[PDB]
Order: sequence, then C-alpha cells, then structure tokens
Amino acid sequence: MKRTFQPNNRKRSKVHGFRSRMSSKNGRLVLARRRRKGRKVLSA
Amino acid sequence: AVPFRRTSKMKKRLRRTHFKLNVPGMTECPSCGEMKLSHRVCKACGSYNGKDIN
Amino acid sequence: SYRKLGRTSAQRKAMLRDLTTDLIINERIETTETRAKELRSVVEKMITLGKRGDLHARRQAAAYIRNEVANEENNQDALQKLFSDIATRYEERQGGYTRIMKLGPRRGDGAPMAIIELV
Amino acid sequence: QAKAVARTVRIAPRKARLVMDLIRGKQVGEAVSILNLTPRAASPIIEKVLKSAIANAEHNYEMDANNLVISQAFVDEGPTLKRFRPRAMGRASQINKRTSHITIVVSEK
RNA sequence: UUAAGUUAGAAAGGGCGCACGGUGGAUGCCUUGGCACUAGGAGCCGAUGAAGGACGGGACGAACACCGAUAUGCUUCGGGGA
RNA sequence: CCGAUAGUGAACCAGUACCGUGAGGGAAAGGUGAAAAGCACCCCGGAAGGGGAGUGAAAGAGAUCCUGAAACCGUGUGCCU
RNA sequence: AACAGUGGUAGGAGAGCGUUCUAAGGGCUGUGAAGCCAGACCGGAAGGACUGGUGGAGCGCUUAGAAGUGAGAAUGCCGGUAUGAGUAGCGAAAGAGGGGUGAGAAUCCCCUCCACCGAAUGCCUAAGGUUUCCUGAGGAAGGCUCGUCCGCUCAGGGUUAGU
RNA sequence: CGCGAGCUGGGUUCAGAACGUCGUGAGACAGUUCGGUCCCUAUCCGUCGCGGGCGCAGGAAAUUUGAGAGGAGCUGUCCUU
RNA sequence: AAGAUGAUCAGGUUGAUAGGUCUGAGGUGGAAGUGUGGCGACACAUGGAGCUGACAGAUACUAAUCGAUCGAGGACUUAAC
Repeated sequence: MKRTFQPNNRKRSKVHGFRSRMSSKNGRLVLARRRRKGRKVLSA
Repeated sequence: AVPFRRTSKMKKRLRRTHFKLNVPGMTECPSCGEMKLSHRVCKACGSYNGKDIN
Repeated sequence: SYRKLGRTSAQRKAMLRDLTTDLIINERIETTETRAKELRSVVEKMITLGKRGDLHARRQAAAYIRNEVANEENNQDALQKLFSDIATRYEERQGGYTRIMKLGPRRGDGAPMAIIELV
Repeated sequence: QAKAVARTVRIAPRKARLVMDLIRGKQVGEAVSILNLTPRAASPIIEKVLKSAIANAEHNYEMDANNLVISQAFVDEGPTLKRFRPRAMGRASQINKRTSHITIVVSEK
C-alpha cells in the first residue's frame, strides 16, 4: 500500500531545505556538522 | 525440510552417473551427409528418400 | 486419443481452425511435431468434405475454415480453394492426404519442428 | 599437437561438461557432426572452438587435419560474475552468472 | 563329454597417490599515502561582503585541478634559461 | 610507527557511491614492463576469445597486468573397489 | 656414577621454541634473495636444514634488547568458494501462419487471420521522474530465457506562447 | 496419555473485552464468557513403486522350481433334522 | 491393453502399428436445401433423415525410410568317461 516518501518538491524543500536551516540557531548547527564533515550535498 | 548435513564430494558425483546425456542416432544422407540424424530431414541438403525438399 | 496441446478446449478449436486454413493457402506448414501429427487427423476429414461439394457439405466445412482470401487477383477464399482445386486432384486417392516429414529440433526451445505437406 | 582456448564466454560449466562428454575421444569426422545435433544449446560455443582448433592445426602446423584424435577436453569455471537478484519479504538472494574456459586439445592419431 | 569344485577379471561410476591446469587474491617485497612527534614561524578571515558552495570557462561535449563574462587567465616586479 | 583486512573512514576523483523523508550511517577499490616497446601481419571466429608471427629478460607478463597458496572446480591417471 | 621417581583438570614453579623490529661485525644474493609449491632428512617438542621447480629483489646467523610476539572453536569480522542442485522459482492474462532482416529467430520487423479491456488495459494532464522522446549504429553488461530487439549502450537530434 | 516438517484449534494459557469475587489501586483467579496470522521447495535413514549397471565361468530366447516374503483368516439369520 | 520418464506390449513395407477412407456399431435424435399448408410465429414431406472423440472390420492411401551401435570363442584341480 501507501509508503512514506510520497514525493514533494515543495514540502521537501520547505521542511528540510536551505533557508529553513539557516533559520534557527539549532538549525544552523545542522549546517555546521554538514560543513566540518565536508559533505557535498548540504541539506536536502 | 532443510538438508541436515552437506553432501560430500563423493555423493555429489554419484548422482552425476545417470545425469550424462546421450548420443543422437545418426547416419549419413545417401545424398550428401555428413551426417544426418535418424528418420528426420537433414539441414545439409534437405533430401529425405530422396526428394529435395528444402 | 486426442491431444491436449496445452490449450483450453476452446483454445484448441481456434488453434486447429487456423492451421487447417493455412494448409490451404501455403500447401505446407512447419509447426511443432505434435502440432503436425494432430493436424493430419482433421485435414483428412476436411478434404473429405471437399470431394462431396454439396451445398450441405460446404456448410459443414465453413466451421473449420475461416474467411481468408487465398489467392490474390482471383479473390478466392480458402473455402473456394478446396472445392475448386483440391477436390479436382484427389479423386484418385482414398485417405492419406497429407504426409508428415519430421525436421530437426528448434533452437530457442528444443521443440521438434515438423513439416506437413499435402499429397 | 594443437590447442584452442575459449577464455570467458558466459555459460555455466555444468551446462558444458555435458556437451563435452560426447567429444573426449571422438574424431573430427565424429564430433563436428555430433555437436551440431545434440541440441543442448551450449553446443555451438564449443563447436566454434573445436572447429577453430582444427583450423589452428590447419594453418599453424599442417597436421593432416581430417585425421585428428581429440585428446584433452577439460572445462574450468572462469571469472564468475555475481549479481544480486531481489526477492520477496526483503530477502534479496543471489544469482551466480558463471563463466567457463573451454580447452579442446586436438592431436594426431 | 559330464559331474563335483577353487579363484582371477570386469568399472556405469567412485576411493586414495601423483602429474598438469582453472577461479580465488595471500604470504612476499614495494609505496602514491597515512599515524605519532620535535625545533621554529603562524595563530584569524568578514559590509572594500567572508568560510563554504551553484552556474560557468579549454580548439575537445564528462570529470579532476586552476580560474571568473578580462573566466585553462591579465598586468607589473624579481628568479629562471629551451 | 604502519606497509593496503595495517595505518585517518579515504595511498585509489571519499565523506564519493550507495542506505535514510531527515539529523545521520557510510564502504570497497594499491603494483604490466626498465620504457608501451601495449602484440604490425597471417589463420579460425559475426564479434569478443584464441593459434602462429614479432616486442622485450620474461607474453606462463598481454589488461585484476609481479608473487600466486587453500577451500573449490577440473582432466588424465598407478593401485583398490 | 649409584639409588629412587616420571597419569593428571583448576592452579604454582622451571626450561625452551617461534615471529617482527632495533643495536656489534660477519655473512649470502643476478653464478638468483624473500615467499610459494614438492620430497622418503635431523632434534624432546615448539620446530629447523638440504635438493628440485616457480619466483625476480632482497635476506638470514650469533649475541643481547624492545614487542600490535603464536588461531580451531567469540550464533566473532571481511572476502572467496561449496552444499541443497541443475533443484524450487522463471512474477496472473492466446496466439498462429507466411515473408523479410541477420552468421544465428518462436521471442526482432512487416502483413494477414484470431483473441482480451472497452466507467478500463482508451485520451489529457496533475503529484513525481529528469531524458526514459526521435533517428542512426551496436549488443558484452540490466532484461528472471534467447535475442538482429528495448525504457540497455553509444553518436547526433529533440520542448518556440502578450491570450 | 501413537500420529501438527500428515490436518483441524473447539478449551486451556498472548494482547481486546466483559461478570462474580478479592484488593485502597494497578490488576488478580485451575471461577465463568465472545473474539483471537498453526511457517518449511525432503539432505540422509526409512517406507512404496519404477528404472540403469554388474554378477550368475561363453553369449542368447522361453518356461520354471521354491528356500523365503506377504494377503486372506469375521460371522448372523432361516428351514429341516 | 501399458505409462511420470525410463520400462512393458502391439509393430516396423512377405506391413494392419497408428491416422485417414470406406462398411458398421452405439450416441443425437428429423440436417441443410427444396416444395407444400399457414398473413404470420410454425408444422408437414423428401427421410430413423442429417451429424458423429478415442468403439469395431476391411483398405498401403499416408507416416513406421535409410542405416548405425552392442554382443560370444567358453580358466583350471580332481572323479567317471
């Protein structure tokens, strides 16, 4: 039956996207550990 | 049913005895050969007692 | 006995009604082996109706021959080809209308192909 | 004496030991006719190796090619491909695409 | 010739020994890299828009590395000499 | 101190691939030769794949490309069934 | 030299063999080192040596010292290969015949008969997908089988808005 | 208390749900009641049928003998005497 | 007639083994077509008609062609011949 990635361009990009994680100070620590590790795909 | 203990390298080969395939019954065409099989029309010339049925 | 041929009892009728028509057009077919041996039992009944030529005899034969134009430029149906061509040739012969000649097996499935020719 | 080697044509070995065991000991006039009619569709892999082994003995040594006795015919499992094939309930079993090495050593009577 | 008898061999296939092979990468050596430290220098970049990245640039379309619509580069001052 | 199942996770286009909606988890993968001299030409083959020919010390060195073990898979077998 | 002893778990003591590296010199290597495979050789064992073959550049001995110092068992870890086994499975659901392509055809193309959905298996266009679209070649790999074929591989081409 | 890799779960003894009783309460009860995923492609030995070798002092075709192995092994009426 | 495949059994052109074709048996039960009665739906005649899967008996008309493979030379001690 129904599975959990019912794909959205909008809702993916608003919950998990960039400015949502430049928003809060706890959200920018997500953009610190995504930088000190040095990933390529910063927050999806 | 799950196989209780692995088959050794003897018993594995002992079921390969009758597993061998066999020869086809083969003769030659009296037109060309070589060779035909038994009672069925050859691919060689296609004659079969002896009409040249391609 | 008869042969089941892996087909339903209606699938066999659509099976055999095609192949008996294709002997009329082609004069020879390369079926599989037990599609050959099981076809001779029907055509030698179907050519037997050809020798009669009644208005009743043709209307038995239309249930095993379809509606397919056989010769171009004369517009003959395969029904017409029996009573015009085939029956004019077999007034000498009493049975054994289609001899079967076995060919070798087929590549992709190992199936024994077989050649049917009328005679 | 001559030698032809196949080297990594995709077939299983056990599906080619069976084609092979109507060859080891036979003759050139007794194997090319037999391999064409087994039918056992790993045959023309081998029949393009035996006939290539004879036309090695044709060109390279001229060993009177119609008078040859086939001496060695061993086949070894070559470099195995391995693929994962999915399965229900999250099993995801394996499919081992085997490969074999056909060697038909053809020699004089 | 018959009787009464004793033992060989046969191998569809297999067991062990040996010879020649094939998948397999492991012991060898060998590092391109890493790990600990020492002696010293450096210990900060950012609204004259940073660290970090997207789009891109080559006669060659991908990518790496360099670079920014002056884009596989531009001056100038030195080193360098085919 | 390590010598590629070690040493950083990364000697290799590694935080890559993949796995997760997402925070995150997170690999494997070294070596032709002294240099490409990387096999012109002939034969088989549709073509890979071989056999001769040359190349080099080696070609069994020819693309997982130095060494190549064992499990395994073979083929011949001397003796036993 | 005489006399006596000499099974053994948990455990205590003693003596040794191994491997890697460093330190003294001394000593083998292209006239072939290490490692590999063989073999009927020697000591109480752990273990050593020798000849052959492969291997193509490093290596042992003694004497001490340091230790990532020894493998059969962790439902250990990783990789490889078996067994089952040519076995279960090959993912609902009709094709058949002629021709063509090609080396090869049931599975590719064309034609002709037949058959199925037809308030869906039709079209149009969202959510998504990001070239899967078209042509021209291939065909190893993915296609649960072939395969000249493909939503596979390549090489080009491909989306036009004041409504 | 034969027999679930031969079957059925009707009860006991999974969670749900009630009733009496007990406990202050969570809940409890061999006190009762309605509902409640029974998985396995047979390796070996067995069992029951079918075959291929080989042997039976030369190869062959028929019919056999029987050491041995099983199967069958139950009885009620009625009438006469 | 046997049967999962092997096997068994009927047979391989001095042949009936199978299919067809005839003549039947059983089965269905009044074909089409034609004419007639009926405005018609239908009935009636030709006519136990027509149609028939393995069921029987004939018929070489078809397929069982060609051909190949396997298979003995009989150990020796003694007793009587």
